[PDB]
Amino acid sequence: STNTTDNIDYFDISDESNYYLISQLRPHFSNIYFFDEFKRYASYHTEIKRYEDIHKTKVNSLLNEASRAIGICNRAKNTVKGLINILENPQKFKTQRESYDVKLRQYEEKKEAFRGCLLNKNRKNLDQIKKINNEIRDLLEKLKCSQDCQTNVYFDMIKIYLVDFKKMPYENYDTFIKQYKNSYLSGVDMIRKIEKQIDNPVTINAIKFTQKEMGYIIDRFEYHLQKVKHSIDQVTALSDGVKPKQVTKNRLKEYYFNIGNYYSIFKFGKDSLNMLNKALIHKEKIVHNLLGELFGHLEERIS
Ligand SMILES: [K+]
Ligand SMILES: [K+]
Ligand SMILES: [K+]
Ligand SMILES: [K+]
Repeated sequence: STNTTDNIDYFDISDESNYYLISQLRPHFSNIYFFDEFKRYASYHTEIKRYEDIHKTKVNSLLNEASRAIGICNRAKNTVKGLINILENPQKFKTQRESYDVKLRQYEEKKEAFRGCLLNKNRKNLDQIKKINNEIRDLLEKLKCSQDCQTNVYFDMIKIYLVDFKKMPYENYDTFIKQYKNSYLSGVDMIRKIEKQIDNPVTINAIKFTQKEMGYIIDRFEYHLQKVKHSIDQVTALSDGVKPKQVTKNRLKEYYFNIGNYYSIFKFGKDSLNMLNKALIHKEKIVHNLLGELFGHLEERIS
């Protein structure tokens, strides 16, 4: 419907140490994608078969626990959405009595409560990530090799990842966000200019409100776009670099964690970009509609 945010999946939050980024989209942590990748690596190594058990019982548990945790925050999610829907939509704002300043304050408070819930309910889950990571490191010690560990699985995965990465329309996301930022800045500059001449506080405030959310969503989009590009570029550099047939076991652990990290961040970023792209287009529609309404009331050309 008109000028209404229907989905607020774009909010995210990281822990205080900034090691972990929590997304509202499954699997919620990029690390779960890394655990899913290591399932693949593990299948090439007879010695580390126990990972099949760890994945089934610990990784899938953690994913469900994350989903459960996120689900607990649904009432807080709805509360923020209700406030957004009032603030972005003058007609809706006009059906209640509080001042715009008061509703803004409420929104700020509930938004932080909601984001805080996404983190607080996932704290034990974050601890489980570190434990599984360490379990994987310990497990790789079981590899028969010591000084001469084969790198074929590593390089096989890199070849598969290069093909997978080509499926991402990177250039399109880049072109989109550049055009979008240009339009966004123009809209902010427009409001700075016309608000001097136009007396329509609720509509101007609604536009500013939506523009502040757009700035946040753009920031989130650029964060993931950069992460995706880094993964593509770095894994490409590995495929173009030296190709040792054999390395130490500790080195092979680092190899697997390195490409598993790049691949999981890539997948997590792909998920988020798709969602954020939709989010941005829909916010921009609201700004278009409200700017159109602002100008529609003018009886003469504004200079
Ligand atoms: K559960
Ligand atoms: K008023
Ligand atoms: K474990
Ligand atoms: K390669």
